[PDB]
Amino acid sequence: KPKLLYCSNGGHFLRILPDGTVDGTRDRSDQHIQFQLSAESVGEVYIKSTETGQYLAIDTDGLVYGSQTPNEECLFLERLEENHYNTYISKKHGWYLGIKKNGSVKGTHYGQKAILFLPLPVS
Repeated sequence: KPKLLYCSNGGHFLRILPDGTVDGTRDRSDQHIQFQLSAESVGEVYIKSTETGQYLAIDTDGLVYGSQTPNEECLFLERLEENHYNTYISKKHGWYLGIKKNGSVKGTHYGQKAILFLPLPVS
């Protein structure tokens, strides 16, 4: 069951374009906003594009990008927050996935609205 990942901050859906660029879009008719949250172990997920097969990754500097292989920085810890939203933290670096109000996506610290996502199963 594929999911949209909707960020409540600026109301953007997480998107990974086929060139590896990651951003947020408000357009839910976009073909690159569906993801499989493949589990590695309890509470750990990959964020994998259903359209392109790419894996979401965050580097040491907080740059968020799409990788064609699951590399050493593609694994996230998924946490249900008491506010009904989920957060996704980089297991390797400790950056939270966040989408800013302008739709840019980058590594974020806890406490910012950018880190809250609602996974929305498709169909």
